[PDB]
Amino acid sequence: QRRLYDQAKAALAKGNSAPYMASRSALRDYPLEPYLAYDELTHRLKSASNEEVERFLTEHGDLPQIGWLKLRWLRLLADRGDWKTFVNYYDPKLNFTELDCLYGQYQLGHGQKAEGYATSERLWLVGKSQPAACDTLFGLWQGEGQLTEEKVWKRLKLAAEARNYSLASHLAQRLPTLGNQGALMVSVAQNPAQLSQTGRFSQRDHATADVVGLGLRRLARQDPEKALSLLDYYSSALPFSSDEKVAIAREIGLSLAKRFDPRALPLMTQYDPGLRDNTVTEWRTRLLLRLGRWDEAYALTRKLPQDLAATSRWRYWQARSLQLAQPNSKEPIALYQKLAGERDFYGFLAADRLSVPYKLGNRPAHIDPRVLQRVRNAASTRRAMEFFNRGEVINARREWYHAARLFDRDELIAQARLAYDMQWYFPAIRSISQAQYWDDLDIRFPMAHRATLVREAKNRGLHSSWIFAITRQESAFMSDARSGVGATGLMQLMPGTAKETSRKFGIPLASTQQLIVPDVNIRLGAAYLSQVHSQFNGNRVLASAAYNAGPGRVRQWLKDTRHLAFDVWIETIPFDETRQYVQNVLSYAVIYGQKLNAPQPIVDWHERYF
Ligand SMILES: *C(=O)[C@@H](C)O[C@@H]1[C@@H](NC(C)=O)[C@@H]2OC[C@@H](O2)[C@H]1O[C@@H]1O[C@H](CO)[C@@H](O)[C@H](O)[C@H]1NC(C)=O
Repeated sequence: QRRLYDQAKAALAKGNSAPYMASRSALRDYPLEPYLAYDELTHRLKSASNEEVERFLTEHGDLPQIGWLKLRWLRLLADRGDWKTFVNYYDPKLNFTELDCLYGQYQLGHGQKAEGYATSERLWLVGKSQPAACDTLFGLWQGEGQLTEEKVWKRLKLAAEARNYSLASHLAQRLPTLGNQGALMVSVAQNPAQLSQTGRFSQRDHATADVVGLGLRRLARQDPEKALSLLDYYSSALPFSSDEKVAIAREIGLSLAKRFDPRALPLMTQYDPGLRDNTVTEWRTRLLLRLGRWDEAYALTRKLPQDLAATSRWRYWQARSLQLAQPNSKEPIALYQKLAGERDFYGFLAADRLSVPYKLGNRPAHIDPRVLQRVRNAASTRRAMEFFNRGEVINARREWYHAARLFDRDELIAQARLAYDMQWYFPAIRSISQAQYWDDLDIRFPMAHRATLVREAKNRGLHSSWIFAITRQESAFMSDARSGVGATGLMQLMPGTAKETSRKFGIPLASTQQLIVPDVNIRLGAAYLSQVHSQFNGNRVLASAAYNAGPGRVRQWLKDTRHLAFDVWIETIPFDETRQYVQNVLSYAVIYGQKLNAPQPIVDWHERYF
């Protein structure tokens, strides 16, 4: 019928369970009933019998919030001494470090000393403060002779690496012999530039060596040139392990290569000649590309490990560095041909270099109504559906995403399809991407808000495919989206950005989250996108980067370029986050170009050189 399950929820949270227990034998086949049962038990969890709690975990263990129940209950079991029941339910894959520490205490008092020592050390060697449960465990562990000075040192190092200096200080204060070097590590980690005083860091011991290494690795981010000099001084003076040298050379090398300093190359080739560190390898090739050394880059692309050599990235650059190295050769044509015909950034680049059409290849998946039944029938789906029908979208979403953690490949797809058909564009993308079914472009590149995005595109003189693409990358059409920093809406405008474009364009001010309304957000984001578009001479490559990383950062990455090819520039963007953002947005815009019947090449003629 029309179940007023809200009475029970209104009574229970917060108050009493009288209407719930009246109704419990009425809402048998209501999908949300177990949320009521969950709260009724949770309010009285501290007096509930093991049996009743175990029964609830057996029969409703698929609920999203079951993890919070298991944590609250396992904590009580341990705090009462009921270790046999604790151990029967302790799951390490809940990733509650509080529980992991209790399990360690279990192990040390039930004859698993080797295992409890291993558990203890695993939780010791982190650079952050652990829960109170772990104090007890570190107590026992220390108590049994295990917390040696090396292990205190190793944790000091992690804590200082993590910038937890209060913890680092307390750990230096617990070193029987190395408290001098320990305070130095905290000092140097706070201000690694003191390493320039080479006479204060002269003592030939592992400890001082380790202090110096941490400092150089830190210094590398801010001032790699300075780090390199001091490395040049200290490498003949202190007894660095070869592991420590390699970790120092890595941070200095990468930080030098990110600012296009060819001093990186020799350093990178000595300390990782086998190409074992993928991040070093990619950045050596990147640097050779930025410096115009095509021969060396081609050579390098031929040695890549099989995981990098197989990416569309290094297949493209092998072909391109070759074509740039030997412009009269016919071998890049056949490498490009293998690669055009894929639907990704580098596939399109390859297509572009052969000047053949991009291959989209839209094929909706092939799911039998058999597999579709399982997922529409699933209790988790039924709950999500009933949650969605009432406005409870956070709950619906929480259901949908928790279901997917166990779903196989075929179901995930069926899941995706179901979400699509409800205008639940973001969940459908999440589902299908998790299935790794990339060829369903109907689902992965939806056309929400089509009339508004195209109107606002044409008023600002922007290609509409570009405004879809920015949108798609920014929020995947989750229209009420809010980021880890406060950017709101479809185009993820910050609140200062929105009021500053409103002013500039005489568009009406938005209440700082009236940005949630599509038609208001798209109007401001389009205007603002046109502002960065015109600020970089209509270049979408540069403007896309600006939108993600700010105009100042992009202007640093453009000096001193002269006649720098767009693909090299994209590839040598220092930040992984924005390299990918740019490649995505460009790629998406191509795809939206075909769906809007407004064809859009991966880059325009005027974008190919800056
Ligand atoms: C999924 O593939 C990831 C990498 O993409 C994110 C994702 N949200 C989170 C929290 O991971 C979701 O998919 C569409 C976007 O929402 C995407 O987030 C956006 O990431 C860019 C940087 O690449 C930020 O400028 C956006 O603010 C961020 N948006 C949100 C709502 O988190």
